[PDB]
Amino acid sequence: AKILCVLYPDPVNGYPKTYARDEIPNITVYDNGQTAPTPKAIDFKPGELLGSVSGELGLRKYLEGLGHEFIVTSDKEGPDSEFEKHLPDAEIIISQPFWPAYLGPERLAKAKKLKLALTAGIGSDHVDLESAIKHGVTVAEVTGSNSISVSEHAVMMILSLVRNYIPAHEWAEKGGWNIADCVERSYDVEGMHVGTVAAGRIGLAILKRMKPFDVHLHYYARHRLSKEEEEELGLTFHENVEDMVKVCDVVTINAPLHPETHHMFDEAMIKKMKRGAYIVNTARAEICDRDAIVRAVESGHLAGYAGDVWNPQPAPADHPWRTMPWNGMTPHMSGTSLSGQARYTAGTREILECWFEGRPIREDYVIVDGGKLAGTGALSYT
Amino acid sequence: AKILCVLYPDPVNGYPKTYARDEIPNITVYDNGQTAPTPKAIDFKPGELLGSVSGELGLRKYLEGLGHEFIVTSDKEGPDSEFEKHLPDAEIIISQPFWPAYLGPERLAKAKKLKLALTAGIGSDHVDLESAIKHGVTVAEVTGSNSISVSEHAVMMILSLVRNYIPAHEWAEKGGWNIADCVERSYDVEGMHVGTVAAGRIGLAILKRMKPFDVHLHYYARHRLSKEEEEELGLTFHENVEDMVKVCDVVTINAPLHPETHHMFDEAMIKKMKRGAYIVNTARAEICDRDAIVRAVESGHLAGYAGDVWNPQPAPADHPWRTMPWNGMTPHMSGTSLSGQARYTAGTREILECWFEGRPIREDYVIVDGGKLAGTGALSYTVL
Ligand SMILES: NC(=O)c1ccc[n+]([C@@H]2O[C@H](COP(=O)([O-])OP(=O)(O)OC[C@H]3O[C@@H](n4cnc5c(N)ncnc54)[C@H](OP(=O)(O)O)[C@@H]3O)[C@@H](O)[C@H]2O)c1
Ligand SMILES: NC(=O)c1ccc[n+]([C@@H]2O[C@H](COP(=O)([O-])OP(=O)(O)OC[C@H]3O[C@@H](n4cnc5c(N)ncnc54)[C@H](OP(=O)(O)O)[C@@H]3O)[C@@H](O)[C@H]2O)c1
Repeated sequence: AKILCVLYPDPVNGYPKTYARDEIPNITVYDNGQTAPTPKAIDFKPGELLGSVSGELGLRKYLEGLGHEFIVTSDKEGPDSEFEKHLPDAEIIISQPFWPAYLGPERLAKAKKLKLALTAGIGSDHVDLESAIKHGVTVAEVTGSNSISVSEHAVMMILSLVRNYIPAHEWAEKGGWNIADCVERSYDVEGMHVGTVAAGRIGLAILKRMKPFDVHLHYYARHRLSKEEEEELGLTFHENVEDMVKVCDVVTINAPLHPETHHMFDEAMIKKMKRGAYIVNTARAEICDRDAIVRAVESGHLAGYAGDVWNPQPAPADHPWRTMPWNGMTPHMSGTSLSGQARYTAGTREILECWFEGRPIREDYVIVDGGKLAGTGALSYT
Repeated sequence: AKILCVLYPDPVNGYPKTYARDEIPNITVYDNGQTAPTPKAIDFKPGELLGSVSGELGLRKYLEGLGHEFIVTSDKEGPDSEFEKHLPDAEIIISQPFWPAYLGPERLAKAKKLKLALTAGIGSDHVDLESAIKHGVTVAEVTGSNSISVSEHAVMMILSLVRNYIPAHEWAEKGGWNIADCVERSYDVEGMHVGTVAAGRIGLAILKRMKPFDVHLHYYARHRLSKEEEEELGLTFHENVEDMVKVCDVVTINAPLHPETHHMFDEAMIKKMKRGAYIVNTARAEICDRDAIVRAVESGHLAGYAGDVWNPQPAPADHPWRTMPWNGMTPHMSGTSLSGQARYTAGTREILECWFEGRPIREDYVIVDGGKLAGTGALSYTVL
């Protein structure tokens, strides 16, 4: 059928001629024991840029290797768009969260022939998980691929906030020194209290990583961890997120976006956070109330917020977070480092393979199949 | 005795009335057993700006109860310096490496009653230690004080380079998205080889901190860590740094500045390093040929460099490290975060007590005493 794939604009220097490196580490196995994607053939050197229009997830050889139709495009907005154009007769839709072709109920209505909305990466929140059920449609996402990538992003975005990196940097770039104005905001993270919403692949990664920084490790999930996990890391479990946000000076959000978590960090929850506390949100923007976050920083109740997730995506030029005080922001770039691109593209292939050769699709990669939250969907999403 | 303490400009918008936090952790022990400072008292709230002029490290009430004179300036360049002015009769001098009072042989010649050249923080390399040995002077830093501050500042820098943070936070501020532009240089550190040049308090810190990133861990040093530490961290020692930099995707430099480390990283050394390697230097700038860094950087042989330390500090505005491609530089700062100031301005104090009281100064604190390298200094530093 028509496979349709929404990928991001190429670099403004055009698709990369050469890269900064000759290769990247080979990664085969994850922490919880899960294996890295296992496609039979890949048609790209890992470490290459697969996630833009030109990269095309190195898929064009395999898909027009059964002479299927394979369209690629960054144009994805409103009903005149290239995406909206090819949408109705498409059977497999592929997009990445970094550049998400959203699939609400009406965009689901128009897609007459859609059988598999396939998230290249993690978090299928851009997809109306209910509607999907109504139309029998199947939804799968490359679970694990880029969780370690994100974890590195978060930790980094923590130290950048607590130590006030970006600003001090902003000085030295423009000729200055200004030490004194640098370290008025600069605290060690050491012996602070730090809190992960969720302790899934990311939240557990982040914890394992902050532990050697001699901080006191707290966390909310809906089920506890093992004892030997909780002891080896030396955690402090919290039933309420309320509970946790009172004691923690740093909170990392690391939970999926579904209606439980919608606006969890609204002005409501911001109350109980300690003055000068910090939020790293690498999970999904809509877990925070945008206009709440802003104020609590402007107000000064929050020392800082940083994150790579926004809403919508792209976020509008005028999105307050961008310019907001002490923002440690980036575009949505953690899941799609070259290192992680390697894995979610593989998986993207793997998942197409089993679908095209009739064979099954890993439990782990499946969010929705056959009208119910199955596999990862059942444990993580609502 | 006259005391002569050199501090740095207060914030352009005045010494601050309030700070966005109301307390900081209570660090009392260190990861080697060593105790934190043990002063008798303080004249500051742990977590106020102390290394600023107006901070006076909470001393101006101690020294004058004891009835000694206390000078404080951020003017130390030229002959004009208020510093060189009070230098001669200065019985005790204190500076912080962030705004260091450089004590060349000229200055140590023209200092006539100095008995104690004291480093606020760590890093007594703004001082000729030979001049200090001959002039019979005693020298000390606050060993431990801010080792952990730095160890974090590095790691953040490692991640920041390897993932292309600033470039991409630039794109955030300038209302773009341009993902391909962010990630075309962005990598995960997971899997890479990382090496620290020294494996001191700091270098060791970094090793422990980096370990759970599943990187491979290399290090050079003149002596080795123990069998226990080399096991639990999966450390690879090298006997030539040349052999370390060859395999390492990332090098952090955590060595003192002294003759063996001066321009360790020349163009010769830098050459050996992998294509697209990264350096982090949260130690002392002059361990790398400033000029050769920039060559390597521009030529895409080194994918980046990051560090707070420079030479000189403070530094020219057209220092090419400020503008070179893909830098992750801060002004000298890692060690004078507020959390660490509260420790070096307590060591600062504790030692002044051990001088006027006439008790042994803590051997860990001591660089030069008795006309020779001793303490930290005997194990860490060296002289021609
Ligand atoms: N580039 C990026 O920024 C990027 C990349 C990848 C992923 N992400 C986001 O991060 C999310 C986390 O993925 P992951 O790597 O952690 O995989 P995961 O193993 O599926 O983690 C999800 C975790 O969320 C917990 N959870 C679900 N609903 C919750 C709720 N209402 N409150 C608290 N915890 C809840 C689940 O445990 P319980 O069921 O026991 O609560 C589970 O441990 C993804 O879904 C995605 O939205 C962002
Ligand atoms: N703001 C900042 O960025 C900041 C803050 C504080 C300190 N620093 C710098 O970091 C330095 C590290 O000292 P520290 O107090 O962190 O810990 P430390 O224990 O004082 O550091 C000394 C370590 O460096 C090693 N070392 C000494 N000379 C060496 C050489 N020539 N080649 C290789 N290794 C050598 C020593 O081991 P061996 O005996 O085996 O050589 C020892 O492991 C300070 O002296 C200072 O220069 C920077």
